Amino acid sequence: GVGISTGTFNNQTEFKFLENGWVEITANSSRLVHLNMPESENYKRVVVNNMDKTAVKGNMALDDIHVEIVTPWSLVDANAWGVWFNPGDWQLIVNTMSELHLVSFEQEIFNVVLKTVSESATQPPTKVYNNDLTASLMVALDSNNTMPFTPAAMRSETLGFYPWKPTIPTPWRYYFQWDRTLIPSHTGTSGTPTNVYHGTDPDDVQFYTIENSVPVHLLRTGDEFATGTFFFDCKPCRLTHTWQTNRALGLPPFLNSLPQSEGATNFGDIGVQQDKRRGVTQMGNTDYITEATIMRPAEVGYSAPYYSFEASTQGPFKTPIAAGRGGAQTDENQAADGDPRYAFGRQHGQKTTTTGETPERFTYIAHQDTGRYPEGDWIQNINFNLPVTNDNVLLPTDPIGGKTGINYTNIFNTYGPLTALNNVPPVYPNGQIWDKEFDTDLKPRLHINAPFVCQNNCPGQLFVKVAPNLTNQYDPDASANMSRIVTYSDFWWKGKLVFKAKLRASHTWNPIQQMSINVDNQFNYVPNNIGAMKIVYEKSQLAPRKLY
Amino acid sequence: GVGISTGTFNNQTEFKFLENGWVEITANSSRLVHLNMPESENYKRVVVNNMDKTAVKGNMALDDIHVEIVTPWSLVDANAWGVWFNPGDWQLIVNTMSELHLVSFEQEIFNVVLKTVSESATQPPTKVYNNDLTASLMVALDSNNTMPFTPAAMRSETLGFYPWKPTIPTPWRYYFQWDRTLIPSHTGTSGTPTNVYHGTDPDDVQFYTIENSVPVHLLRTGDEFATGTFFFDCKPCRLTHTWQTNRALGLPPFLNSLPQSEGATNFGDIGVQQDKRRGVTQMGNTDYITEATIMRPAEVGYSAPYYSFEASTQGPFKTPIAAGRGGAQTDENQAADGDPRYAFGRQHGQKTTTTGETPERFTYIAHQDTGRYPEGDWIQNINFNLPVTNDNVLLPTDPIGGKTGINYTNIFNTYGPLTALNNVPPVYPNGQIWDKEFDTDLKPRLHINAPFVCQNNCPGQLFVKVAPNLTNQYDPDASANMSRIVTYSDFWWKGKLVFKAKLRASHTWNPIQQMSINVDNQFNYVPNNIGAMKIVYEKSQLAPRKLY
Amino acid sequence: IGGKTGINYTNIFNTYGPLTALNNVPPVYPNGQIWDKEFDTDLKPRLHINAPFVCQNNCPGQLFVKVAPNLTNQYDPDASANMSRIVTYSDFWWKGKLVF
Amino acid sequence: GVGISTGTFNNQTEFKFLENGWVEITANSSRLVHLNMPESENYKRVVVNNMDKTAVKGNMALDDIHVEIVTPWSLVDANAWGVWFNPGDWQLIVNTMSEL
Amino acid sequence: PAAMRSETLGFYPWKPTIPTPWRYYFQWDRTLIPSHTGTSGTPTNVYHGTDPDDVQFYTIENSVPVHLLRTGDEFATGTFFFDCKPCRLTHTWQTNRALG
Amino acid sequence: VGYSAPYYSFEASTQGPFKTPIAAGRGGAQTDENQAADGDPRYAFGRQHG
Amino acid sequence: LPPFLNSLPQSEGATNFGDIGVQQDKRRGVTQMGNTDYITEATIMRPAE
Ligand SMILES: [Ca+2]
Ligand SMILES: [Ca+2]
Ligand SMILES: [Ca+2]
Ligand SMILES: [Ca+2]
Ligand SMILES: [Ca+2]
Repeated sequence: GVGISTGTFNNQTEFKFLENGWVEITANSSRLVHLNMPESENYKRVVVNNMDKTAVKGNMALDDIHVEIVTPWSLVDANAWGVWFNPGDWQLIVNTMSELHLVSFEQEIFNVVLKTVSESATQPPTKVYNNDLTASLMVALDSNNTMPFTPAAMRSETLGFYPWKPTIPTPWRYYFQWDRTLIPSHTGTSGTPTNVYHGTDPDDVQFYTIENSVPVHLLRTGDEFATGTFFFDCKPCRLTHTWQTNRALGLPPFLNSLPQSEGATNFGDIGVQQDKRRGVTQMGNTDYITEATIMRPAEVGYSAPYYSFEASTQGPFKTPIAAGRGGAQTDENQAADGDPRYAFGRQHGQKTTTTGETPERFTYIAHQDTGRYPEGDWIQNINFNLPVTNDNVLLPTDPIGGKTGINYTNIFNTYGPLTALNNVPPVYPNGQIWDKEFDTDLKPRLHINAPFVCQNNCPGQLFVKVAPNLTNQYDPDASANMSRIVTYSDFWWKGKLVFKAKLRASHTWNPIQQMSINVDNQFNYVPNNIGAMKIVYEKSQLAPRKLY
Repeated sequence: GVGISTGTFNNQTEFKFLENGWVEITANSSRLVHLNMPESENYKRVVVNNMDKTAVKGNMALDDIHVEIVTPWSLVDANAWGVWFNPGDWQLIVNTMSELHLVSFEQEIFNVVLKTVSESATQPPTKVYNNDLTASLMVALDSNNTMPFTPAAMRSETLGFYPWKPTIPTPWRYYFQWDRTLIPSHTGTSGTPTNVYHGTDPDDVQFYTIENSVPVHLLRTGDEFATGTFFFDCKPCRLTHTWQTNRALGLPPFLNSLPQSEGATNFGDIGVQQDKRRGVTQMGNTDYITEATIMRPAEVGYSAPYYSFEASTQGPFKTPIAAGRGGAQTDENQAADGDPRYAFGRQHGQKTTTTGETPERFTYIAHQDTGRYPEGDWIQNINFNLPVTNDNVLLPTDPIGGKTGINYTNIFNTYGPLTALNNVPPVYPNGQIWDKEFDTDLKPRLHINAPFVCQNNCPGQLFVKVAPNLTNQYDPDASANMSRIVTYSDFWWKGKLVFKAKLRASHTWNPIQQMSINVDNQFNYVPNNIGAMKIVYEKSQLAPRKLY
Repeated sequence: IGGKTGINYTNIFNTYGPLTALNNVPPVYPNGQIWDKEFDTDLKPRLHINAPFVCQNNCPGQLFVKVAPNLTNQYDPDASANMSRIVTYSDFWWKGKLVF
Repeated sequence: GVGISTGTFNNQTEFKFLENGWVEITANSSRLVHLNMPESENYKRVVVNNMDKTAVKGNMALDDIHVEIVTPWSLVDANAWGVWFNPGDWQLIVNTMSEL
Repeated sequence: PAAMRSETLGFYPWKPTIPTPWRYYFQWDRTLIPSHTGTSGTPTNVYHGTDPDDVQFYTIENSVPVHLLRTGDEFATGTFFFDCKPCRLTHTWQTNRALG
Repeated sequence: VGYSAPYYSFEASTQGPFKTPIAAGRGGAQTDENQAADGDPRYAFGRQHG
Repeated sequence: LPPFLNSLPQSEGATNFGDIGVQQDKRRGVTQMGNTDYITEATIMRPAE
């Protein structure tokens, strides 16, 4: 069955409006995937050790040592917003929907092709491509999620974002266990710290093979493969942001004195002595009821140690932070509430005609005011007693450990039973969409990498690979490296991701932040005279929501 | 029945999504109307003659002479976009709908109040307001459209645009017939032209009375009045604009030479001698097939005389133009394709805290490229024969009538059996919504004032008036002026205007013009520290549409 | 800590973890709030510090009251002024029923 | 309809005992509310800035700057224990109930 | 929540009360750097204003149907049902030192 | 049972500084507190509410 | 997804390492560090912690 197609290209996003303001978004994405023969046919256990870098005192954070199993299989990952929606669709969703529901996912492989390269070793010399009709492409869909979960978006290795531009999958590899020690130090530290990779703990070894745990399918041109329809189990993702802070929760103080003339100088006045006011407070000493002192239900947001690194059996790792805005606009603390920074290129944004190999990037800065501005933090001695005396105040300025560039905010953590928090907002187009939950007894309240964490079950991973096209000479009983015909494959991938949205309703007199084409962004949405493209990142939760 | 309310306030806009991308927009608008006793109780036939102005040679266009019947009735007009939608709703409609259908209209008057002013003529002296419970408000709804149609939007006299700000109706008046002569002249004209108002032609007299042709209703506090539901008969209004011109219709010439390197200098080249090309043309002489010479199906747009005034029995009037863009952006000809200019204030936009009495205004400039740029026009002698010789070219520069500031474009008119044209686009918020068709045997292809022209039938006009609150002294047999108690009324008006929209679909790779809040417009959508408001005009058909 | 005399580790300290057992805020008579609307964040807080009852999926809506504009015979929309209106005030009885 | 009342005053707390030691507390609260005309009829967007206080080094905690929308509406809030129970009821609940 | 600022209805059945003028937070960017009495220079105390992408002007008239009541009229809410966890009226005294 | 959290900690974000909330009860003798440490609430009111 | 190794070992030996083959400031990927352009195994983004 060579002369018949086995599939259809479809990259349309359908918006189906239902009853009561609910829409059913059907994002169709098709892509032509190009796939090469594995450079090797065996699994390799490789160690990566860049001690040359960590050898330099004060370079701990640049540690890359790990051990990974290198498989002869490739992963077809489509878990990233850019694969399903273009700037247009996205603007539609973000400007009018109030919440998003991830419903189901299904993919299929069709119109498979396998060619053989022949070196017409004459003159230049030449190269001749031919069809190997009876050759097969191997396909394995790990439904049971036996294999380790490895999101390609984490390393900008998902399918590309352009319907009219071929793409490729990524060689699949996964972490193996290993013990590693690396002691912190600074430029002036003495002696040689302790930078040792101890190896692997036998009680943590887990060598996985696809061949042994997932049925594999062989497809020839005539064949096709389709996944079933997987249904997610995730909480809805909101498309609105909160702006309220503790300072803006509840009943404002009653102004006894109101401005009588226009002018951004004419303020209103509470009109009551800060120690002669009524209200509630959690400060049993003073009688000062102040906007920064009065009681509030709980606490929106929280403080966590910044540029903290922790260490365990495998080595050091940065301490993650779940947090939004908190601070002026061109007045951040990227570190404090962890604004994510995305590095990618060409195939996932970055102008296409770009040269060199320096990735493009951006630091996403959410609209939700749930972050913190450390410099504003301070601490006072129980006696209160203002103006506070230097001996009774710890400030983001006073040093810690005699260190000049470290202070309590750095060590600080105000997470507790009163912490109100929100989930990570979606990041177009470089963000991951869904993520598999940790199989720990107690799970995390959220994941920092994706807004959708399928709990009870997630779509399995799809592995692809060109099956061994051997030559007439092959001897198992001789390490050699099995000479095999240079074969490559081309197939089309088609996926269908279904969402369920809820149309928003206005509730204020005033208009609202809406995504829109300007005379400034204009050319970020259209190709140029050479056909170069790029996909600029966009914000998602533009639109306020009352928090309390 | 004085202690019971007879109505409900509702100013919500409901968007109900149906099957197949059709939405049903229900715009609810409520308003508190304040109404005063008529200054007179009789109809007056008044003549307006500003000959003092037209006396000055060269001031013909400033002619205001007319005759009108002044009625003791007031008109409650709500026919203007600003009454039904706020910036928010409007942004929603304009950014996502592709077409609009005007479905039905219904209004109602409730919670009527009538008070009596008493001058406590003591010291300052004082004023005392009292309720005249048994007094009546007169209401007349001209269902049959017996009365002359008089759109208040034409003179910025519709109900106000703010739900939380009381409004008032306009004294109703209508044109009476009259013969008037005014001969054109210029500063240097000699003698005294001819500026004569001849009066009225008995065969054109039509004195209308509401009392004689429309049943009138008397409402006391306990009463209420509601219109039925009127259903319109109008063509759908489109919310997209065309950009194609004759120069961009059909198959472009095939470029034999394409640019080989980036750069807005590297052009492509047709590659064929303009007199050696194949194609069709309407120029039987030359063999020049040129982008400006090749044939096109018909003609988008048309040329019409600009700053033309015509005259008939009543006097002079400007010749109307139905036309869009046509020309660069900051490169118009406001006159040529008649861009409308709206003058209004306070109650219908204009910052509320504004002083003085100079109206606010703007000239609406549509996105549809259906206008003309005269300077580009020219005319050639039949022989063609280029480069064209001055003696065979009439240019927008050569004079006409020996006049230096007049040329053929000024006199020009290229309307014909091949003219393709579009209807007037909606103008928020100062634009009129629907308009009653002319009862002429042959009707106009469009109206320049509103996008919706109810043909077979339109909602009738609503007239309101305080009924005569007489005093104990009244003598019919004595002209006097009937002394009557100073009475005024307050009532609530509620209307419901139902539209039917169609959701748009993207069909291009590129994004699209969308309405949106900027750091520049921001404060045009929110009140200030004094509570001042204003409603900035917006465009409607932002979004391209293929014309051919 | 930080060479500061009035600051020490307890001040910076945080021992919250996967083994923390905790209770909710206790009711405070008579000045305490009774119920509170939950934060609409993806991940919510284990408790609210202000009330012992946090209605999650839904809470009673807020009740807003206001005297409607009692205008005088003189009112002109087209003039910022400040709309002179009759001095009016209102008195009404409120009755609520809270079932535990 | 001016000469007819439209409601009843009730500020009784009813304790209804059921089967298996469960009681159903019905707290009734009635109140006469007095309400004045708004000082203004428009919404105002006002900024509050007490820099004069935060200007003084070491006074960070006394920061009050914020922006609020001032509405011509009033809120009728009853969410606070004191509105529903008196010392007596409260003593009853607190001394004998184990959960609410 | 008005309880946050002691602005709920009053606590005495036999004493008239009043509601509170409703107001709500608007978005704004503000910087204030910590300092102590002996800090040098002038820290950084700046109110940058509002971020357009966080603006949300709410109006009651535009989002909630309003009712007009005259003496003859009355208004009643429906019965709202809460969804909250039970609140306990007992306290724990055990500490880690007294477990087991 | 219970946990330790930074006391008289202020954090900052887009809007400005705010005190870090604490969810905690007793812990310590009677006339032997640390009002700050486990955040005992303080209520200010008057006339109409006490 | 581990970084793609442009340079792989060609002979056995626990010394023969593979090499990413791209300048740490010339790589593509995502990061939560809005300042630098350094995408590093200890710097690149991860879902959570
Ligand atoms: Ca930040
Ligand atoms: Ca023009
Ligand atoms: Ca144009
Ligand atoms: Ca903000
Ligand atoms: Ca304590």
